[PDB]
Amino acid sequence: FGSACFKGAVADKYLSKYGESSTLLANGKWTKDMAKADIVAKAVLDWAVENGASVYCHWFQPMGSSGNSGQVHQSMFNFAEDGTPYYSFTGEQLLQGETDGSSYLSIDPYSPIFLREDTVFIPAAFVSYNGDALDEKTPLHRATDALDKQTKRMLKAMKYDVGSASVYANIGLEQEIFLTPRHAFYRRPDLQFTGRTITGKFPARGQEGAFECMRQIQQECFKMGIPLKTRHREVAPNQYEFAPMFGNAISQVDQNLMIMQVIEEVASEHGLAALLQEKPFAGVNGSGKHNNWSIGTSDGLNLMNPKQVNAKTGNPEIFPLVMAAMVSAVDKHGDLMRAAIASPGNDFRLGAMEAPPAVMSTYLGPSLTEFLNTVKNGSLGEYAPKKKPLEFGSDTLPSIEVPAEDRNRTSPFPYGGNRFEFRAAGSSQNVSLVNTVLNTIAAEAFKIVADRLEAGEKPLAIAQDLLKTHDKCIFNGNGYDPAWPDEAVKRGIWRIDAGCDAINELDSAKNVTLFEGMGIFTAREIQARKSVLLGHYVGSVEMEALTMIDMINQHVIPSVKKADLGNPSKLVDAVKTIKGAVAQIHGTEDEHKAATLARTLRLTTMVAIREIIDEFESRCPPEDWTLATYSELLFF
Amino acid sequence: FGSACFKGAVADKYLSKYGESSTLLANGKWTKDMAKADIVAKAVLDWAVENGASVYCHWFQPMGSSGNSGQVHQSMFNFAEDGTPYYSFTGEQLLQGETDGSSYLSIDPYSPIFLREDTVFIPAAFVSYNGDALDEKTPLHRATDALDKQTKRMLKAMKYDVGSASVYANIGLEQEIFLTPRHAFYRRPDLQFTGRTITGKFPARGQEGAFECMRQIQQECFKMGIPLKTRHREVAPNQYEFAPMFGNAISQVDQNLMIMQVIEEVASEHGLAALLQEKPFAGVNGSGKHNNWSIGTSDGLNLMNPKQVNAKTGNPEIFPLVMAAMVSAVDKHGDLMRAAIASPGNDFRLGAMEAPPAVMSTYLGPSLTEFLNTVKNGSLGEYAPKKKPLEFGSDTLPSIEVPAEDRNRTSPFPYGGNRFEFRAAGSSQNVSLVNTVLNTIAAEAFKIVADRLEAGEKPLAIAQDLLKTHDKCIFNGNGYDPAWPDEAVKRGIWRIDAGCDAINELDSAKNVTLFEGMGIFTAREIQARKSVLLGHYVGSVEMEALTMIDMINQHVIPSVKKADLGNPSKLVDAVKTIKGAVAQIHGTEDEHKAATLARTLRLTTMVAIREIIDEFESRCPPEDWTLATYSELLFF
Amino acid sequence: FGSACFKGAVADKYLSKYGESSTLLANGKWTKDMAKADIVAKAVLDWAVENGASVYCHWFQPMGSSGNSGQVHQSMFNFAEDGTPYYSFTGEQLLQGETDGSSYLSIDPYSPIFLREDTVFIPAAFVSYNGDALDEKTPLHRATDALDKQTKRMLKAMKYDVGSASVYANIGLEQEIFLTPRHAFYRRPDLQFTGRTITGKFPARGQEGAFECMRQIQQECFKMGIPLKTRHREVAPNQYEFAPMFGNAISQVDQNLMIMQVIEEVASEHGLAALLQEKPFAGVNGSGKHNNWSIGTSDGLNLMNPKQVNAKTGNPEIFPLVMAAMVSAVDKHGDLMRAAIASPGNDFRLGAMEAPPAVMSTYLGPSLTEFLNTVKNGSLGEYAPKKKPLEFGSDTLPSIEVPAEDRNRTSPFPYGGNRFEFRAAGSSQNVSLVNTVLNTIAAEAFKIVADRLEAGEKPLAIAQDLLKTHDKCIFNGNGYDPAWPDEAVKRGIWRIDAGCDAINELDSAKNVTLFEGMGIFTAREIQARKSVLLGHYVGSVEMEALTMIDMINQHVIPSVKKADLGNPSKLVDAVKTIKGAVAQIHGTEDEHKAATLARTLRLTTMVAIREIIDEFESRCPPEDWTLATYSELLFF
Repeated sequence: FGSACFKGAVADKYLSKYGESSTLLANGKWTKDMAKADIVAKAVLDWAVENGASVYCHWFQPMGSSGNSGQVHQSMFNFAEDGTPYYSFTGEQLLQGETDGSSYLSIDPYSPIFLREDTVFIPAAFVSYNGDALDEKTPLHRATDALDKQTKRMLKAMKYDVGSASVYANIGLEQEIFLTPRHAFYRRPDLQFTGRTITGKFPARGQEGAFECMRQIQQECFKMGIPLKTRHREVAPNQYEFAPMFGNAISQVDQNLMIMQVIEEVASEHGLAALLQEKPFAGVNGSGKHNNWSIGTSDGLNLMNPKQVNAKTGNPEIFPLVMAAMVSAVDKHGDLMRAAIASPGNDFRLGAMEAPPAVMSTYLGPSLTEFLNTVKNGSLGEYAPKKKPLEFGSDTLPSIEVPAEDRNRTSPFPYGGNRFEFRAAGSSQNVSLVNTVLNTIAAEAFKIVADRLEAGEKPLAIAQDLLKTHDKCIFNGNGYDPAWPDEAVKRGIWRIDAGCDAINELDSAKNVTLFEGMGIFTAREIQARKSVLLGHYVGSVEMEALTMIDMINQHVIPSVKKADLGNPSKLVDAVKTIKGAVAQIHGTEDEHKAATLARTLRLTTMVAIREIIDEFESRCPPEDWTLATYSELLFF
Repeated sequence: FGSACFKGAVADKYLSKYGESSTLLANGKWTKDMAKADIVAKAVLDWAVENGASVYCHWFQPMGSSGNSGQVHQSMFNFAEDGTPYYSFTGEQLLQGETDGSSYLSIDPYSPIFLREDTVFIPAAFVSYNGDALDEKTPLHRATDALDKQTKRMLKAMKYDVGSASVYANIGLEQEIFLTPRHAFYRRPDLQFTGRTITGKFPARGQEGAFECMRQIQQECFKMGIPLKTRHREVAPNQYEFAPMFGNAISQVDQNLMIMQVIEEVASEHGLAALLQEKPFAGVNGSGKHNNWSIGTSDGLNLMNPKQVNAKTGNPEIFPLVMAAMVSAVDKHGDLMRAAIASPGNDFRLGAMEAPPAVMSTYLGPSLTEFLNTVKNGSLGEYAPKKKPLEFGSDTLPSIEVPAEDRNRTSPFPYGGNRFEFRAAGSSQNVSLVNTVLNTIAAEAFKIVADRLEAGEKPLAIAQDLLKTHDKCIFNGNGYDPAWPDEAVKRGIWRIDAGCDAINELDSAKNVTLFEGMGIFTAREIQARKSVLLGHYVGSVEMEALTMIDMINQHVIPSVKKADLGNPSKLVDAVKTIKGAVAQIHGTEDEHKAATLARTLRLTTMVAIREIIDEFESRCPPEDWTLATYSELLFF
Repeated sequence: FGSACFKGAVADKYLSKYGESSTLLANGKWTKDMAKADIVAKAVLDWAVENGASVYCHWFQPMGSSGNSGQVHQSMFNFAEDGTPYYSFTGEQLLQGETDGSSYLSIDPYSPIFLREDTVFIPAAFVSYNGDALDEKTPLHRATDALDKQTKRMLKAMKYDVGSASVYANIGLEQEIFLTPRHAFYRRPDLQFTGRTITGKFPARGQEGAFECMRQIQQECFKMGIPLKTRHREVAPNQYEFAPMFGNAISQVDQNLMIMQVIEEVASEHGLAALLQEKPFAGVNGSGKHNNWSIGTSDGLNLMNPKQVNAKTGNPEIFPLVMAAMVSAVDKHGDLMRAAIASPGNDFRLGAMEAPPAVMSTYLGPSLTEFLNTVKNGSLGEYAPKKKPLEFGSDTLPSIEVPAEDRNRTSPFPYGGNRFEFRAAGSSQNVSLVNTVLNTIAAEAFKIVADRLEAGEKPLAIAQDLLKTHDKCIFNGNGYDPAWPDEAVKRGIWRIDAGCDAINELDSAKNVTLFEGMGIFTAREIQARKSVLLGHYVGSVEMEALTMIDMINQHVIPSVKKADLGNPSKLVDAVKTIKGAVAQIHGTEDEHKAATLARTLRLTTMVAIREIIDEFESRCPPEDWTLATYSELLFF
């Protein structure tokens, strides 16, 4: 409906009062202007006051804030000498904010100013006083700008003009959320403090208003201006996927963050809880958040649509080259993608059956694979996944046409026909970093191909050179095969089984040269980003450890003693071990070393402790088990 | 009413807006057409939008999905550049779906597109990318098509033309459901995870809104477009039978599946739970799902009605031959019928008092039996069950006329006067496989008789030959006699006491030659079907075993310790035994071997453990018995 | 709205009935007049009677009453000989009250007569029969009068006339409140009796209608006419900050007190509890109450705005001189400021990460620091914090302008651009004392500079002399550095780590000479004030100790015995130790000695006992821990 999103027709409704329109809001040049800034400030002031809002808060995502997004509130109504609440909202209040960098928010014109409860949320980019990007919005803006400029350069170098069209990253975010009875949520300290179950015995081994909740979500998103296309269940119990369609990544990351938020408070309203962690329950499918990422222009041109590219430009060579470019990007910076997804929860999703393993190998599909191979051999045609017939052996049943591309779900970066469905991204972790890294690697590849074009090299020769350089990362087989990681390592594809090592790869020489090359970060900027990510991971692991300490000391040991399930001295020794592990975590200074110790702890010591707790729970009566068991959380 | 079923008059209401009618929807040829496909897509879009629906999901039944039916949701309203939810639903969205075959859904035009909540459910057939039938809808379609073509061939070979009339399987599905207090359902993990009580002491040994619930069922089915004829109680406590009348098996299997579903969520709404398992409670009558199966043409001709056949065709010879053919089918493939019913729960229903034993012997009734015997002797007349008088010895009490056929309830395949009431089919198991096997065996016999007719053989001689070949399977006596199985074995009738062996009989040489002969399956197709069925059975037994482990360790052992009912070391030994049995189950590779071990475990070791649990429960106070006992589940 | 505040337009509404207006109420001269007193008495009588009020209570803040404000109720309706409730409210009832000084309230014309429930609260000043100021309102009035007269004198001595304009202290009071479930509040005796948790294990170590509640606060302040500008969450869980804008300190202290009250009852009726203590929870951010203090005239001139001062006066020298004045004040009486904030709860906030440490060092900001240094060197210009550009490296993100002043949050007395955001003030403690000390030190500095001006000394020379005398207290670096306190001590800046010693510094020779010099207190007055403050602190510590005794004897020891967490003899010894400590507290006569013993007890022995209790709680099951743990209070 747009009633709670100052964009498009709703924005124009009040911009026309001052002779303006949503066209001014779309480009974002109004922030540079002075009079337009005050005009839109007055317009949003009205929009809020008859929407039932009185406070405007600048909105931002702090570095490594997976939950999830901070804000600073300010009253937009003042009191004069008479002492009356008269509404007054100027452009300076709209654009500039206040928030400490810590060991002056500025608005994001490309994100829609939206509204919740009685407060208008104004998305903004967060930096330090020095000027360092201390958020995720500014890196994404820099990455998108570099992507746009490099794409324009490479298109112009091959005799194609986009005019004033703006290139960006069109992304859909298939956000998956677990829903749990809030009564059970309050009985699980780990979910309260970490968001994912650090322990709990799954029933039957493990080798397998609720409707009101997402209908309220849908009606909210309607009134919220959010085109939430499809919400539907998933394989895991009470796991619901919301899949808004593609849009500018700058706006879409904020859309995803605010969707996560509104889902959290709606579940709280419905007597439920929205578990956003990547793997909130061990033994079930991980709550992945696929990022359908693609290159999209303002006028709707998509670089993953060869037919659309041929129609709009007339040069068939665009689609293969850029593909190899992205292929090269993966083969150049797959670790960075593994770095992007490296989040506390996501380390429990990589390598499982639901999510692809830690091998960052792209999947172009079979037919596209031999098309690119033929291009590499010196034979460029036109990729066209012609649909083959499919009959069911029954005349009553219709004969359908299905794409020859036998689609794959085992790849971290598969090409889903018309876009890259990067499925490695995690639900809790905001995809902002993922889009930054994807945009910067695409920009690097486009810059390389554009430089080669400007040197006079034929686009063909660039295609063969890049393909023979980076065809190793292309994979089409079953990625879930246990014999795949070592084969990929032999091929040379990026594969980091460790999230700690993945993050530590961020400050590598190649990655740093990339970041200053595209202007995404400085050495200090990338070092601070890596430090923040490592600290976030180690702190999340430490809080999981402390919550486990609290559970054994508070729940598991008392339950064992009450039910007389044997000597709990093993659990006491486990508490000693975990406390010592936290001691070494806090006693080491190297951030990567601390993260490595934390990850080893999480994947080995607390895993064994969790197995011990599950063994003790299986023999524990339901009344004695104070902690809410997986049956109550999942099956309700 | 049809308000939630896009069929008949309701479908015509919106097809007339585009100049069409329900006649287009009936035949199913609209899917082949393009313009008609888009027209019906727009019509169903409108139907849903004022029905209060916004999402369309393709609907299918996976291989061996007894619960029960998967679906994929997609939004039928899109957003343009302005960003408004405008409804747009095309034919391609209507026909094609997305779902992984796994180690491209297509609509079922012969199944009515219906609607639940705010989502329109579109029944569809599920295959693999290769083309293999990975569902139950496609095999049933193939079986029905083979049945129709063979019936047309054999009718034409004896000088009878059906014109454009379509032959199919008219089936009624007497679906029986147990209703339990959902409060007690939550206290029985076996019902939560397996649907049937793996343990629990029945009171008194065993040798013997609720009305709001099925009135809501009835009003739903009215608004849902399902002609649910009769719902009524049964012998067992809270066991309700719903008996929709006969219809095309293609539609009726989906009807039964969605009836199972809607009953489940209605019982959940009413604070109850709908146990659909075959034998949810040991010691009471099993919840069977009789399949009233018959051969029916489009114009209403029924092959089990000799009088109707004589009236419509004028040749009395049709009814005996086909009957003999059907008899031959049983005598040729009774094991396959035993294979069809072979489901996890159904192994607790065969051989009991409520359901017929594991001897797949047909029952034609006495008078029809000697009629067919006389035909076999070379004397064909006209079968006519004349109704004999029945007086009660009182002039006040009316004298009635009752058929001379003393009907039988002890047979798995009795001829209920005008149809085959195959009572061996189970409630939880979808009858789709049962209809596939019945249709394919009927088609095989029909092809045999048609080939004999085309060779010039008189239909008489075929009748005597087939009757003298396959009269052994005919049985009229009491099937519940303990001396019946060995007598049937001596006769040569098919009898598989083991569901595992019944399923393993699917890939037999005769059965495989049948399946490619009628085109129902390929060798790979039938092998995959048998593999899936065996895996489903062994997995259900494995989860019953794991639930037993959790019950003993979590409920039975703590209750014994609390109430001081003696040493529970026997229960610990039982846990060790059942865990070891699961270990051998997971340690063997032969699927039939795994299924045989699982069945032996379930019928012997788990039964002994259940007897031990019942002994411990009889001496356990109700407050100490955490598990809800049969008294609470049945008598409420 | 002002409906519950007899001020401004609402007051004029009924003053016009007698030919008066809110101008009469503003100056406060009406109390001196007789007829005007009766007129306003009748006006407020009406205002109350149709607001639904029948009782008027004189309102005052007793010495050291942090909660919070006493009142005396009296009926304003009488009964004549007929016996009818006729409303009669005279000026004598309005002005004079009754309340014992103890070992004759008079109205505060500069505070708005306001209304709550069915009682009109009339703010008033509380003294003794002798005439000694036994409240905080009268000291604040004296301090403001001295500030105004000295400011007028020093402005006139440098050729600037303010006419009839009145100078005062414009303050904002960022009051922070913790919100706790009242169910948990009733389970924490320490919160009931002391307002802050004396014990309780914080989850995860510690190294990190609710919306209806503050919306009701906001609508109350509207209908009450309190311009509560911004209410918003804070870093700590359920910590809400309310930040009314600047106003006359005399009125604003009453505003803060009544806001505290109304928040308390609103939380109470919301099923919650408003913890106003400075550090209600150890391990989280302290609930500070920042006092944004500045010098403001009646006509709106602010002494902290150099541009406004230059515009209104034309003499740039005003802003630097006065600044040095306040700087001198701090360097002269920082201990007094440390004395002002010295409250029972506030001793748990100084030295932590959230609040600045015990070093009372002002922060003028870097650029202002070198501006004042250059002035001290003999070079006076015009301070102007030019805003430097700030770009995010992205053309999409706007380029903003941010002041060159890198703002600091680690200082107790930072100059927040246009005011002094004295953050050391505590939430529970009323800022009345803080404003008294700030006003009197400002008045002393202004009197000194005015005397030097009247002696003929150039304002410049006074600037250099004062700056070279008192530049040591100026600090711009990180105040949270552990190496800062000793550096400040070597510099000579005031630093009192002990609240007891801070209060004992009140009766120092310099402080006493200040207090009679500005007329704020006499020797008896200041001695009584120090005695009351020390007694308040020691009594709060004593009741915390007694509550601790009750917690161990009533909760901790029984919980340990029930859960069998080892020998509780350590807790018995702790009870003996704390009882003995209270014994020495009650056995000593020197008030400062008693306060020092109390502070030592609270910071060492009670802290160790709290650590022991937290250790026992970590191993105690939640059901055994009768006391509500931090998880329940904070996360709800």
